[PDB]
Amino acid sequence: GELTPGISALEYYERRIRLAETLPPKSCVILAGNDIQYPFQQENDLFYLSGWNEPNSVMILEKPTDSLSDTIFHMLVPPFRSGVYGVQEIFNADESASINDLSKYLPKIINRNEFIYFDMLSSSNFKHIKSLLDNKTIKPISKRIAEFRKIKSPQELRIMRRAGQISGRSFNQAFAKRFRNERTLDSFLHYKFISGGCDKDAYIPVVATGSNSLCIHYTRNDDVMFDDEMVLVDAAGSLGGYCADISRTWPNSGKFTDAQRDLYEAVLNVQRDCIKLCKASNNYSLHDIHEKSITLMKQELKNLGIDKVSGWNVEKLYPHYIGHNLGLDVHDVPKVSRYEPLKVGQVITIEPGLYIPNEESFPSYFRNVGIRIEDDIAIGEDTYTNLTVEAVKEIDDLENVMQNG
Amino acid sequence: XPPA
Ligand SMILES: [Mn+2]
Ligand SMILES: [Mn+2]
Repeated sequence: GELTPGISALEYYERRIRLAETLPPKSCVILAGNDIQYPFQQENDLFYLSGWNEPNSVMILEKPTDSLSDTIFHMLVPPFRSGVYGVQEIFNADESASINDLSKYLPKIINRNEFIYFDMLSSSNFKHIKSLLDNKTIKPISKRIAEFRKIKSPQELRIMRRAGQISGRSFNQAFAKRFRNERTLDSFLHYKFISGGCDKDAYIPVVATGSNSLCIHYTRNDDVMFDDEMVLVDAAGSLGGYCADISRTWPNSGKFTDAQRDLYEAVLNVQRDCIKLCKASNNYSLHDIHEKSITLMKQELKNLGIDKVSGWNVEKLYPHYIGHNLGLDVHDVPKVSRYEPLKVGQVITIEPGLYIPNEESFPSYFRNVGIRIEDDIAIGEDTYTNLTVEAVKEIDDLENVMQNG
Repeated sequence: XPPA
């Protein structure tokens, strides 16, 4: 009885009611979808409110009076296709018509309203509607929708957990094998995601062995893997539209050396401490957490005795942010404030790292090594929930799977 | 991964 994987048709209806509760009388909202360029990717604001996944379409939501029972939901679609009778019987549209009638259907709606919500600042239907609007007021709408998307419902949390569980078990199966080229490890993880139950990849992945791990945007993934190096991998799957995101690092030989042990433990110490902070009663913000992660890393660098190198402060050995919001997009809702306290229902990542250069000022057993560890965390009232907990990361658990399986 |  679901409409899309994990979401029922009743929740989609309740999302439209909540937005209408913030609009004045005589308003209409207009949203245009994407076109085929390639596997299709819908415009995510229109998908959040309807679940429709066909190209060349327009959605309109209208509020005639001050009562919530007079709302009207329109859809214009191409004539496998669902059709005019299917978009009402399955997707629950109040009115519908063919997309070829846009030049006569839309003007009748605009003329009888006072407020028009449209993002004036590329789809084919978008360029058409914008050309029409260049005693009424035009207003933006995209930022206002993002304040709803950042708080996940109990059903939304359950489908994100299933995608994180499938990706995490695939990592465990790769730990117990040996690979000699970056391309073989790449094609293995992709097949396990799909046969496990996911739809597709969530993003373009990283498979970087040896010195390749110093490039944050390395993507070629076609090099030979030596017996003396470690490898850094960043990849995950997606299901029903919702994304996951994971990072792990482990040695190619199957046993940690002494120098490899000391660097890995410094990164894992910071991550564990920051995850414990993710409680809504503490009143922390996302930027507060980033500031505390810088203070914790420089104490770890002092214990290693590598904190007084001329020209290499902490911002150059750890040169990126601590995390981001996660949802229908990988970098979800980037226009909300980083400086307000975190609320019950958000999902954020935690991913610190370290990267040592090839300079004589450092010990020879530390040059050209990079490490990163990342998980997905949901915020609760007086606790939290780790959505990717199946994938092991402790040193004793890692060596046990690599040697015994 | 990382935003900035
Ligand atoms: Mn990542
Ligand atoms: Mn990430």
